[PDB]
Amino acid sequence: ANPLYQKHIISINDLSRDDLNLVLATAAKLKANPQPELLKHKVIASCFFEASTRTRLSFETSMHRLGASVVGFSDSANTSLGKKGETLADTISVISTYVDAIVMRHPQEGAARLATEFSGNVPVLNAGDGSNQHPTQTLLDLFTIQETQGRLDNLHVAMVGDLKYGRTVHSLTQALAKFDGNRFYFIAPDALAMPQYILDMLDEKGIAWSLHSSIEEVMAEVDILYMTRVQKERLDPSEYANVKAQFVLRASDLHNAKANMKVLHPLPRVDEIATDVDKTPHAWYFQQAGNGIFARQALLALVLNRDLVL
Amino acid sequence: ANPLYQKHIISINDLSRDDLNLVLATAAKLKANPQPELLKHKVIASCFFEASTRTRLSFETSMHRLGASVVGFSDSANTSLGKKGETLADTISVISTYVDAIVMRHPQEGAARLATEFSGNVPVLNAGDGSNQHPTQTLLDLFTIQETQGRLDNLHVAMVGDLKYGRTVHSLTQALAKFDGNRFYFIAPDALAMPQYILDMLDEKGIAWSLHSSIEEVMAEVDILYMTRVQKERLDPSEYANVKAQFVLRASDLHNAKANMKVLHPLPRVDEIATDVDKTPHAWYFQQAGNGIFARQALLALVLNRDLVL
Amino acid sequence: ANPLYQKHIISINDLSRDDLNLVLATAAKLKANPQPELLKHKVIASCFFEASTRTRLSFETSMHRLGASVVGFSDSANTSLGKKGETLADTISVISTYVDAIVMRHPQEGAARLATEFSGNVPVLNAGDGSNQHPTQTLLDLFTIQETQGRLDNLHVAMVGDLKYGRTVHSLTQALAKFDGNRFYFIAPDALAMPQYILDMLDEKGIAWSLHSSIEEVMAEVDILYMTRVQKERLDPSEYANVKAQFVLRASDLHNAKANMKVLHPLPRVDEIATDVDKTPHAWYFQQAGNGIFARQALLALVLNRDLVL
Amino acid sequence: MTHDNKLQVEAIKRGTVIDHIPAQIGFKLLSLFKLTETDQRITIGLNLPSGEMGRKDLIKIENTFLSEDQVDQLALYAPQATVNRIDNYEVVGKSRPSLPERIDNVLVCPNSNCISHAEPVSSSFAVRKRANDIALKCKYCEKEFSHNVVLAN
Amino acid sequence: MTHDNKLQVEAIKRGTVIDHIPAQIGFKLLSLFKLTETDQRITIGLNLPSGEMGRKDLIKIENTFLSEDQVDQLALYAPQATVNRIDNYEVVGKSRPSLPERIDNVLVCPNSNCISHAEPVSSSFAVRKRANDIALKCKYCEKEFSHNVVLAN
Ligand SMILES: [Zn+2]
Ligand SMILES: [Zn+2]
Repeated sequence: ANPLYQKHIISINDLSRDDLNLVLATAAKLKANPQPELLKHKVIASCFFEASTRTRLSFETSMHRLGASVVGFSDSANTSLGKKGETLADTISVISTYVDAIVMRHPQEGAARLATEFSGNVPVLNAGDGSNQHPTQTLLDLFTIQETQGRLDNLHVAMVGDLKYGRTVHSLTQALAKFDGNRFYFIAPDALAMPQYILDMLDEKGIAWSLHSSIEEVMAEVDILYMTRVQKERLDPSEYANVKAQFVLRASDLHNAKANMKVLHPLPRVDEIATDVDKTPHAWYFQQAGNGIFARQALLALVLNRDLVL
Repeated sequence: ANPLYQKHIISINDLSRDDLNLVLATAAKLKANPQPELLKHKVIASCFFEASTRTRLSFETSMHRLGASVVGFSDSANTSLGKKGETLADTISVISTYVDAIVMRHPQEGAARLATEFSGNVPVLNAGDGSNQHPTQTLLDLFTIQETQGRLDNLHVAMVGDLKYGRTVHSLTQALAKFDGNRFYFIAPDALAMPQYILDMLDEKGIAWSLHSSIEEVMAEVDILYMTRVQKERLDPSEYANVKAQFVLRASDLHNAKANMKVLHPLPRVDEIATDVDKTPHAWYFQQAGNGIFARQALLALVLNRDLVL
Repeated sequence: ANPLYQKHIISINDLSRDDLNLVLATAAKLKANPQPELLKHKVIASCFFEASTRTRLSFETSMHRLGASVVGFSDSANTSLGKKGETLADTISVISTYVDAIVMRHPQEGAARLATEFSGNVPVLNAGDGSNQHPTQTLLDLFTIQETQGRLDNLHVAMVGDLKYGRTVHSLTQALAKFDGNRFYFIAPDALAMPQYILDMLDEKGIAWSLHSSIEEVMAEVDILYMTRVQKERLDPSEYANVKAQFVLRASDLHNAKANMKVLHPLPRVDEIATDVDKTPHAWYFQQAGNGIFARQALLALVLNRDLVL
Repeated sequence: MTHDNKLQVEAIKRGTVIDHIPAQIGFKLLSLFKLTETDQRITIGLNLPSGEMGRKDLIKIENTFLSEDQVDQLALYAPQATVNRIDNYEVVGKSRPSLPERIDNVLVCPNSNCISHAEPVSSSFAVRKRANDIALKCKYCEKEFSHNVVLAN
Repeated sequence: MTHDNKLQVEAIKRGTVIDHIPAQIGFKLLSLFKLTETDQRITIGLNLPSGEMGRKDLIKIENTFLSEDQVDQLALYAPQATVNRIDNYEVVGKSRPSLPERIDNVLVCPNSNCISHAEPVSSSFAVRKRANDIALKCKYCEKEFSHNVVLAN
């Protein structure tokens, strides 16, 4: 049984460099030599208590490319947890007896963890731990950073935008921090700066990181410009001042950027990246989104397959 | 015909020191040799398109102390400017053929100014020009200041609420600034600061003024502490951060302050002043209210009575 | 100065047999010889924070017939105690500086009591205390009962409506228990029974009282059949079963009733009394309502006029 | 003949002791009428058989004499419990609670609709002793409840 | 085997004996572990004489050998403080707890959006040797909060 057989995927913080590499590994050939029946008699649960286009569609699609079935809900509104006021613990408790795996996104922190304490013997893939972890999205980033940079170590990675509530950066920093010689540039509004625990984890490992009040500061030395959207939905009243994107990237802003550079951004964007940038060779946010199929296909394959796919 | 007969009362900025003193002068007399039959056969209209408790009630009450009838509406919702979609101009043009004077409070800025362009020969009393001026309120404030301070010149006034939408300070500040050597202390959050045009005025008039980040910075030098309410209802979504009173006055905060000081407050309040201040001798924001009867009763007399109410 | 000059009228539980008899005595006189300019230069506040028709209009017509001026609001929704979220205490502290007396109705128990602690030496006439007291409604009742019955003692009074949330029976019962030899018949659903503190008050005074599951029984010997509507708005969800009147009076029901008998009713009705009872001689709820002007004209004249009105 | 009980206590030279306190009432009294802002020796004996052979609670306190009004306010929680005033290990005047004429500032009208539930008002109740019970009546809400249903702090 | 000359808590059945220290914590330390229900004796005495280094208070434990799991629920309110639970008679079998990382079913995550608020969970954090301070991190929310921010039970 492989390192990830039947395992829960809740936090990048609970995974080792080996784990990630393994997924990426799998993603490599799964993207090369498909296996349309790899998960033929499995039925996976797609539980989304939050909004989502990419993470649910690429996720469910993945499941079909592996010949697996899907059952779930994209809106907790018509579920029993919704109209009859049922607890999540109970929800997962019942659902864990129907499917073989549970893929859940929730607006609240720790939802995925909680679920692991009720789904027994049933792998729980966290698709969105409200403002916390987002394991699967980090895999797409890596499989993508590596696809465009050749490596995952010795990189100048800039993460701009909301970094406080940006679940995506929490997992990617912790991820890229498991590799050697990486440098970070956290560009964001003071009121939404990179959480302390992530900064401390970085010092604990001795990783280089600095702050900046603009993009043209690090544009010439960064390999990956990881753009992000401001987490409105999660902001606190006393922070509505930061509602509009404070940083904006225009095709003109890339005049002096490295060649091997790519612009990343999980996709809901709102003027953080002017539409004129899609036309640039540096734009890679849609091509990275596509790798979601491969990264997620691989994670699936890894968790429901004792055997180690080839 | 006295200086304010049949004149409109739309903007302090439109009145002269003499006019103000004239009101204050009249206000005084009217509590010495009252005249319960001054406006005996006059009918005034109280048109409040906006909520109110102090202004509208003291305002009508004064009307009765002067022997005049009252007709109007406290909620624009049951009028035809409401249920039948009729312009505010057509509303005025007709009311102006019924009553002898129009008293209006309106949500939008300049609605008072506008209604004067239609109510031919019928005095328009602006009871609350949406976040802009509030003439009548000021007349209390002055009458109150000069009651407790003895003078309206050479004073250390401090205004502490949201000063950007505080239609009450727009007027009191422009007013006091018609008097010699008044010193101002603007305390408030950056987003809700004292409008430029008021600051620019003060300069070209050579009035001393400074900002401060706390009340206790100027507490020992002020004769008047003008606390004001957050104008939550007029704020923009991108300011829902200043909704909470950032500055609070407490009994403790009060006694390293001058003796002659008084705490004045346009009247609606929400924790900007702990209820424990009421008890102190500096509290005056209620007696400031009652003075509403005299100031207004005064302004009504002047505008509808040709002969200076001797 | 009469017993009731400047006094507050918050509870029937705070007045004596003499206080009561003095109102009725006055009410009589004014009903005979009116005094159009009695409260000539008085200005009264009509504050209604809850729906009302008679109570406010009967009260307001009473002021005009005594030459008083009226100011106030019938809907707390267009006040600063509605749009600008401010306490009642403050609202009362400012009003008390404009008017000569405050007539207030509130949807919350003890709200009138509260106002007394803030209206400086300005009488507070409790229109209607949320489901608690209603002093002015009881006066009509007494003035009406004595009118029809000719006395206030030695009466067989039956009370039929919702007795738990019936502020009208709470007062009237404490008042009738201030007269000798009165016998009560309480009819109503177990859920909305006559409140205990009342029953206990009867036993202390050793007044006779019994419970019955039907009008028909006591019908034979009741002088006053005082029915009430079900206070649907004060009910508790767990009591919505009683939302419909459980006792209905029809003309036929008055077949074996005494002659001096009358049917009373603070009036908003809803099927507890069939419309076919209005033709009957026993009908007296509307006439009972009319005495409203007298009772209340009497209370106003005794609280705002040092001398006894003739 | 002064002090001689064959049980263990911690007399307070010049102080106040409140004995015969029902179980789960001692803590309640020190966790209600706030007898802790005192950098003075207070001794808390809970569930002890010192007075009589039942489970009582003892509150020894140094120089914190609660006026005849703050003691009566205890009659609603431990009507039997006596309260002893002591002068330097040399005790003086004893006493045992008396139902207050009112209990202002400490309880709460259980009335959800009561007005004192939304405005800056000090709670108040006329205290009325009845049959097998005490009746508390708001000065505001005017309704009346059983002391067992009126919660407070 | 105690050695005392001046005013301090007595011997019980399997008595404890050491330098405890609540800085006016004792009372809350009762309304945080429910030490008022057990209708058995209660060793309580706030404000007592100290070894000339910050006042302190004592409270041993009779008829109870507090598990070596709850006793560690004390070391987060005094890293260098005290001992408890001793054997049958008047001799010493002391202990001095350190900084245990596991804190279950006692503290709540301050995170307005931490499931541990709406669901039937049992909070758990991670105690850290942080810069001049000590911070904890919710097992579900993973957010770090200083032990001073988690004073709300
Ligand atoms: Zn109450
Ligand atoms: Zn948490």
